Amino acid sequence: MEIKRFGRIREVIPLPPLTEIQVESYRRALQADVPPEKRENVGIQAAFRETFPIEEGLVLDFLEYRLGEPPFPQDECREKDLTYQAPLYARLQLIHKDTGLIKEDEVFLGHIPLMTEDGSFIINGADRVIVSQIHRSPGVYFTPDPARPGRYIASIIPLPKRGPWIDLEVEPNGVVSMKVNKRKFPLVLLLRVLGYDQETLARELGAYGELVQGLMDESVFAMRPEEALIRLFTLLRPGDPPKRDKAVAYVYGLIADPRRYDLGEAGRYKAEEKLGIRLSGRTLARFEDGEFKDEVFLPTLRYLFALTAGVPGHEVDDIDHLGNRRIRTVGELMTDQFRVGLARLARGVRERMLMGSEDSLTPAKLVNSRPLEAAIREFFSRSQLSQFKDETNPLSSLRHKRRISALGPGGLTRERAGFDVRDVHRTHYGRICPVETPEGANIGLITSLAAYARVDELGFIRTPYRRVVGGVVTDEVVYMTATEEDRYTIAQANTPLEGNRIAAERVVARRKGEPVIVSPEEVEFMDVSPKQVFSVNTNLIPFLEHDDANRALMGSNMQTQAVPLIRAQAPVVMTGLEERVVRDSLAALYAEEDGEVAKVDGNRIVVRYEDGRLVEYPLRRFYRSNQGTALDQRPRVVVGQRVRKGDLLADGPASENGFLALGQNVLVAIMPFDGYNFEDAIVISEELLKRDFYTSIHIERYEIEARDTKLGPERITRDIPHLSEAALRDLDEEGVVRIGAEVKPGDILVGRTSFKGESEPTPEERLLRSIFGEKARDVKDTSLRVPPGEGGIVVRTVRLRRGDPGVELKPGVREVVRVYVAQKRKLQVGDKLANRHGNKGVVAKILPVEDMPHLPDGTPVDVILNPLGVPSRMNLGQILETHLGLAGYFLGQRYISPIFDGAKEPEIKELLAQAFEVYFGKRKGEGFGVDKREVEVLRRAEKLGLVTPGKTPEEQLKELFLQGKVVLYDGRTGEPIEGPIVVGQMFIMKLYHMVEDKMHARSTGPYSLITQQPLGGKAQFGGQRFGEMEVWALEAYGAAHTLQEMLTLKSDDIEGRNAAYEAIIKGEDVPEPSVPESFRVLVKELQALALDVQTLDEKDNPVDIFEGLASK
Amino acid sequence: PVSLETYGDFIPDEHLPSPVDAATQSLLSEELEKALSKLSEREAMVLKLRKGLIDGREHTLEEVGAFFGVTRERIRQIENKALRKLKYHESRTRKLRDFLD
Amino acid sequence: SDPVRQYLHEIGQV
Amino acid sequence: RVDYSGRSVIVVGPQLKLHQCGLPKRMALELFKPFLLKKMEEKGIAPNVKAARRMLERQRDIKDEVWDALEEVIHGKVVLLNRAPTLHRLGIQAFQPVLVEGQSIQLHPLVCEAFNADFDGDQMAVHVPLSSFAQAEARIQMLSAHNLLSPASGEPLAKPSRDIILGLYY
Amino acid sequence: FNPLYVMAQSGARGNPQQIRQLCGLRGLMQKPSGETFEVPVRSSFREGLTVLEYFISSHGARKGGADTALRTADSGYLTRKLVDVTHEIVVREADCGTTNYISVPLFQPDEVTRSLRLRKRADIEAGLYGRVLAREVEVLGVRLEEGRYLSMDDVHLLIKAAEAGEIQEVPVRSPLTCQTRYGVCQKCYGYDLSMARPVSIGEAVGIVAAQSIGEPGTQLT
Amino acid sequence: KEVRKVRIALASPEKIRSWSYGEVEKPETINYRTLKPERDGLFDERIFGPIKDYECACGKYKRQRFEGKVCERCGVEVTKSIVRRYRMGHIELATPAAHIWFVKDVPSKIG
Amino acid sequence: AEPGIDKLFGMVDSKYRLTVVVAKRAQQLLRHGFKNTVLEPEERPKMQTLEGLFDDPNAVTWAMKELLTGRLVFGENLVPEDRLQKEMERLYPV
Amino acid sequence: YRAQGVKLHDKHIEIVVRQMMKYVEVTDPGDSRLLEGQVLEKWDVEALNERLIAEGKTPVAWKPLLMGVTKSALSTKSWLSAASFQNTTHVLTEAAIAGKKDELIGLKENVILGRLIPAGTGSDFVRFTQVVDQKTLKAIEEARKEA
DNA sequence: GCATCCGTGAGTCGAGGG
DNA sequence: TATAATGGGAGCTGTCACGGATGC
RNA sequence: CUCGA
Ligand SMILES: [Mg+2]
Ligand SMILES: [Zn+2]
Ligand SMILES: [Zn+2]
Repeated sequence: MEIKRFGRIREVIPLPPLTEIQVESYRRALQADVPPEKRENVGIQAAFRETFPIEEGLVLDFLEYRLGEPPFPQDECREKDLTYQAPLYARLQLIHKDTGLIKEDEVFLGHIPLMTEDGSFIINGADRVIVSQIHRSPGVYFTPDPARPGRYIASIIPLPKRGPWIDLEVEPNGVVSMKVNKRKFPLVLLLRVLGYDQETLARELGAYGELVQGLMDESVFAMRPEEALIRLFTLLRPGDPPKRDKAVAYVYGLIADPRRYDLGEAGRYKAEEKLGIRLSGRTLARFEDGEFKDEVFLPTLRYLFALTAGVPGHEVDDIDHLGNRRIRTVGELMTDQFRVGLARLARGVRERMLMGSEDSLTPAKLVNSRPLEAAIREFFSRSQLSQFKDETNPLSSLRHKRRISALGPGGLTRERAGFDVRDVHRTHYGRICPVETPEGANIGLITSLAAYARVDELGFIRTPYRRVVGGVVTDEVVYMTATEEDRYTIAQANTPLEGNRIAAERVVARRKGEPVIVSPEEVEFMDVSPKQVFSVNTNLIPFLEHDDANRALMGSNMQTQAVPLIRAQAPVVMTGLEERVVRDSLAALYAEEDGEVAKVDGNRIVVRYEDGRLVEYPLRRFYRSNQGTALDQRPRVVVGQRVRKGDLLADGPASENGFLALGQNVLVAIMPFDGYNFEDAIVISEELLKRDFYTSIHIERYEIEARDTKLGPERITRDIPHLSEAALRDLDEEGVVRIGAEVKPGDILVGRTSFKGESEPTPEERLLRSIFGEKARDVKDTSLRVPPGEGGIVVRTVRLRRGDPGVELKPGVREVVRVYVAQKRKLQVGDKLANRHGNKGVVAKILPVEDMPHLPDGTPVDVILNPLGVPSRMNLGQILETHLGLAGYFLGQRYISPIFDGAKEPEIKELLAQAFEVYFGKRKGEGFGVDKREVEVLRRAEKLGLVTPGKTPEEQLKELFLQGKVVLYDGRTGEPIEGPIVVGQMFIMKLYHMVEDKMHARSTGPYSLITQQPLGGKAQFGGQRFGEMEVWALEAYGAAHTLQEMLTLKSDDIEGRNAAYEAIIKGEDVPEPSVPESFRVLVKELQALALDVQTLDEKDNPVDIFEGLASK
Repeated sequence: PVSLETYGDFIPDEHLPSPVDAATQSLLSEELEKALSKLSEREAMVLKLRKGLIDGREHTLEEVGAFFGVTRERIRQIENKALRKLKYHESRTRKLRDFLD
Repeated sequence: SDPVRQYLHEIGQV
Repeated sequence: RVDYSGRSVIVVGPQLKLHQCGLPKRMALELFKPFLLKKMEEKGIAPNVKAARRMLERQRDIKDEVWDALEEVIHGKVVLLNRAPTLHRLGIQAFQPVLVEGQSIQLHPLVCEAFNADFDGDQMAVHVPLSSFAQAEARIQMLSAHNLLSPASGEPLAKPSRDIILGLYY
Repeated sequence: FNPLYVMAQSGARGNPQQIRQLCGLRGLMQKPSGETFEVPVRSSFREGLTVLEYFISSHGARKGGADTALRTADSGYLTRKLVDVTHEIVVREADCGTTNYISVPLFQPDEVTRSLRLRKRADIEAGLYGRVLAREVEVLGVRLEEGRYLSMDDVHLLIKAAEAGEIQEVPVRSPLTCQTRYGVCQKCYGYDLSMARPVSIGEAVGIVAAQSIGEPGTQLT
Repeated sequence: KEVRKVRIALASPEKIRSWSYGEVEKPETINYRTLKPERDGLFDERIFGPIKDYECACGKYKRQRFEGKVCERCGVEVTKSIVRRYRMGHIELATPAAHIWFVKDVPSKIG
Repeated sequence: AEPGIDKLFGMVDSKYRLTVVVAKRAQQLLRHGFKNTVLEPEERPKMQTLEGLFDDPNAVTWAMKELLTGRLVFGENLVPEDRLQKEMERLYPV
Repeated sequence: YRAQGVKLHDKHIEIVVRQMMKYVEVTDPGDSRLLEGQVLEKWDVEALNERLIAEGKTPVAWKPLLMGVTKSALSTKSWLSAASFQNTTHVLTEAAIAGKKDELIGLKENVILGRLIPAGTGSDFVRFTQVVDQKTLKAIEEARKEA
């Protein structure tokens, strides 16, 4: 169908690769395509450079490294639950200083995980994502003292775990102090150690009135740098002997040592820019020619004394400013844990050099790869910023890789984060999306990168702008930092332009984020697009300008919760970004070059290019993702089809013809229906389930292990004690469920038999054994069955046996069986539906087609939405989506309406007019006039002022259609609704939250080991937790026996719950509850604290609640 | 070994009997007495002593024989006829079949 | 405060 | 954490009386399971308790006669509906359950205010009072229809709101 | 009969401020520092907001959500405090037999401090309705006996007599003056506000009081 | 009887020894190969009671007919295994040690 | 709402005393197999089954209806607890 | 609350405020064993004062003492209620030293032990109530009459 | 009398996931 | 069972308010 | 920790 696009804004540049923040960072760190001699000092290369050489053989030195090919491909790794990684080899040489002997060898350091093409990782078979982190950029900062107005604090901040923060404060007594590891000492003392003299400090710092007299201490200048160094050492190290060489080593490490103290590369530039100096190294000082040489200390103290005195040119700093905040990408976060793991290997090296023979040693003997593997293995497994990938739809994956977290290791702890870190800073513009962010406690901590935004080599985020010279807007695009941007005046993207020249004599612009109205002469730069202000998901919301930010947040966040539907359709009204997202997410298959398609198959597509070469593209089909949604590729092309470069081949999951499809386009009628849509609830037509709208495929993986025990080995077998053929019907010879069989709750997936525990038959068992004359079997039924409320058709079986080629399991494990059970989920009652505007609700009712409100021509509506949802939420976008969707219904055309530049009301009115001629005009040609019911509604409309009195019925119906309203007939009556109802097409998605997964119930079941209270969780078949606030509820009602029930019979009372279940099944009332077991645990846990807890009667005589069991 | 606090909330208690099993053993002990009441006070007692439903342990044919006073040959066929009369009462009523698992 | 340092000091007495 | 409890997504029934709530069959079968076994023995649906339990273990082994038995079980009895957080005592209320097809719990519109529960995907937990005492406490004191007013104010807590008010005003 | 207007008036959905944004100007907005932007959005959601106008607004929206987030944590803490302090309080008896009471004022000093004016209706009902008179009250030729539970109409009557200058304050049995040990009595507490009748002995008012105070804790801005 | 009161107080070493069913001498848990309680260890059945209901360690007395009877060979009492959640052990220190609660809780109760 | 619940709250000096009375009576009926009921055959609460009307299995339902008739006596220390138990077991065997 | 449009009865607040005034400080021992500066409940000091006055002794001079809910909760007589709240270590130590006995007066105490809360259907007021039909009531009345 | 270091708190329920 | 060697390494910190011991 | 309310 034809697609009409609106807006006058022409994007000069397209969107940058969206996954580049992941891919480019990890490529920058690895440098695997770079020859070892051409590698820079950045990345894992740096880690070798910092760690080596290792002295005190004697010297073990680093040469170069390399990365071998992965032992298993990506798909095979997910299968065997291995990690996709490359082997790391490093060439080292052992050098004895005295002997001169040189032994060189290439050592194996273990494997380093590799990032996939799309920007994610595979760890132990599970796809994971490394979330970028945001923190305070290293450098020198100055902030106003909260306690002392007019006085300021100098803060020198290095990288995380790169060494301590340092504070320079002017004390109430006038002296200038320094804070290191929470220690207050006069800065003058350290200055002497740097070699400074009163002669130098007076000329330099004397220009600032009476700040220099707090720096003057005669006792400090009365001693040489060697004496003051030992003086400082005693202050910072109580109890440690003040040895001269141990004093130098501490200060050197604390200050001059690059191997320990390191400012960021950005931290260096930030210090240079702020202090107006140049840093030789990345440290605060240097050890040169036997002494210490100052770098950052003097210019910092100079800047503080100038700011305090009021000397112009010195201002405080905004720590929330995006120029002072940077981003730690996947490459930097991995490097640090690689840097730590390397230093741990170094500690093993120096320890190895002290032991063993001093003559014969090889780099292979010294190097233990274990501490390096562990540090990496932990970072891709147990790290906070390493998260389980969200695969639910292709947009979920793209957004997850574009996330920014202020939390995590080295970042802000929760109790630390206030309003300031959470707030949207004026510098977030074009960089961090103001819309997308979690609801609740996570707000402002987790954000999303802007569409056009870019993270530079220094870690800061840059946004594009257009060069404007003399009122002429060029195509030159300049990515600026938050600091660079503040220097100019930047006009808005919608600024009127005739050709390349500014049309308006008054334009809207920003100066340091502050909006201002200026002339074309005063305009230095111009926004590229309105798209640069918002994230990817927020840019998928049409008519965003008509939606309140709070609901747009939800509409944005809920698109990633969208479940791919078998029938899924692209939105009738789009933002135009639907194509790029599909491409960058690598969901769809595309044509590499020009050529002709040789073959088209469900599993396969073969293409012959202009080169003449035959390229076979295998198609991913019904693969289970992380969240359990089905990921499959459907070929969009036919045999012999001529295709160009970049042309669609196969449609990925949640995609239609190369466009992003998160849901269905349905015809909605906005009106209350019988309290069924009451409070955000939704009423849907049964016609949706008939044509299979909102139906998705879901897969659930089941696993079981046979292991060797001391009672004998467990085994997968078709022989299960005490089971009929009916139970074993779909099981194969080996005891595994066949492919294509329908499984229901209680059915057996994989049969397994384990030897019974050592068993003393009770008298009831021995007598029952002799009655039926049957010997008790050795094994018992351990078989893996289907968990209650689950089921489907088994599409796959995977079996790994010990003693078989390519198969080695964990110790003790014989064989591991994996059963993949898929399902086809129809939309039902309790499933959650939502639109792109933030409107969301569960379906409360499904009406048969004849009960649905319908059009005059007989066409019933799909979804009935409650109009009460609109006014309080203030999102009008769905209303405009519906109006324009109405026209698209009868015009058979979709629309591209970009954010903030799109179809205005009159433009939609023009389309609705054309829609009316097709809708109504068809009727008058079919030989039908106006219905009686239509006139009754028109009479009502005249009273409503929706139509102008006196016009013909047709002219008034058109006036209603232009308002997007139509005459609606109740299906139950046939009588019309007393007024015209807004009806049109809307794009609605099915969210991942479904009633099938969320329903749970328990009578009795498993209990925790100690507490003896029901387990938590659905998978464990546990009970619902009744908390403190719920106990208060029963208390406030005053129901004691309902409360005493929850505290005893239903949870922890072992005598009570056993007696209760037996009472009910016998048809007897439940017995009086006894003492809860968790209280006895409390008593005993208190006894371990040497506290005597005595339960006493009214006579103060102890009462044993353990019934003589614990008393000798 | 690994720490419980790493995770202990995901671990079931396999030792103590669930109310289902507790009631199952209780309904078994009652149904057995319903079957043994259809026998004589002796042949029901011999079966209880032979399988140890009284003092908890299973006596030999000499001890049950000496308790009742009869020869070991006699007390063994009293056990048999009590077991045979239980087999006939079981095939008719079919009450104890469900407990055989 | 630090048990190790306190021990190393008592060792430095002899 | 307690036994005889379950949870699911809530959906508004219009048709429920103020004292009623839709309770899914599959949940009620599990929640009332010890009672259901007893009723099954009182009828010819099963020889004994253990035979009846094994009958319900497999879904395909569940026939039509057991539901009609379950209806007799829950007659006159009430469950407890609760939504977190519970700010005040009305965060838990007593309802006479009505078996429904589907996996969703049905909630009466007028008590939504007291629960502060909307239809946007809120879930609620079910609790079943066992003893004749706990059923007497629930029915008399904790019944939704038995508390019409707020203990904090004394103004009506359950009152027309949203669509009901819009319809009356029209 | 305009749909937005109807829902606003009826009390079904929306308030004047929310309706204004759909029709009139969006209004003034806040800088992240709490300062207010000199330039308000002149747009309405009907008309649509520019990309700059949208961005200016997100400062407040973010501040608002983050405020609510950090607020609910502090409200929940307060609620738990109130419960733990008031939990042992339950009505243990019909009457403690105290001669002590509190005087509920119907008049509050004006901010001009010119004179005394009548308190708002809602405020008087809050400290009057459902409480027991500790002394005989004769107003407007009506006798309200000592020991009487004041109904809603009994309160509106007392308001009328106040407007007539007959009664400036109402003696009332209060938990402040209640002498009952380990809790309160029936007379001092007054009505059970749920049943609009005298409180049933054995009712725990402590938890009820704590919950009542805590509940709209997330509502306080 | 019915409990009307709960009292908490200080436990004397003699009181502590009275609760104790034995001293745990060895810092051992279970035998590595047999996965059974080590003698005089933390899990020892001689002290804290039997693992299996009414059954000793060696298996000499397997039935309820022996109750309160302490086996001669393995020294394990024959009784319900539920007592393993109940019976206290004790450790006798060579030198007295202060209870940290009465030290670091300010102001110190010992101080 | 429970039928005549307004009247029941008038019979008692506390809303909770009503519950204790209703609950205890519901236990007396269950234990004695509803032989002690003060309800006439036409006053019997009925449950509609697949077949037809049958007695209401709910003991609490009956208790509330019995209480409405005023044929039950409630209060404290009317009869010794143990003596009250066996006088019912004599009249209505369990 | 009024500012936010929340209708709330004054008496609810009065319950809490009452618990804030629950304690007093001694300005002089008089004839008692009490100490100057010692803090105790207003109930127990007046109960001692009426005993000393009845004994003709000198009553204890005390001061009204206001404390916030958090402190009032930890200052409660029941140690089970206090330790279940916060500062468990500080609470348990002083409770163990004094050999304190909990009478289980409040709700929280009984909730822990799993006993019947002294409120509503579990209140001693209504919990001893008996139910008897006239047929049974007259059956016992004749047994009493014959004896 | 009054600054300062230490210890103690900082919402509920339910999924998933390592 | 015997060259002789004799003082550790770890360390990123963006909140608030309370009582209370600690010091000038 | 990430989500749902
Ligand atoms: Mg909700
Ligand atoms: Zn009183
Ligand atoms: Zn033994």
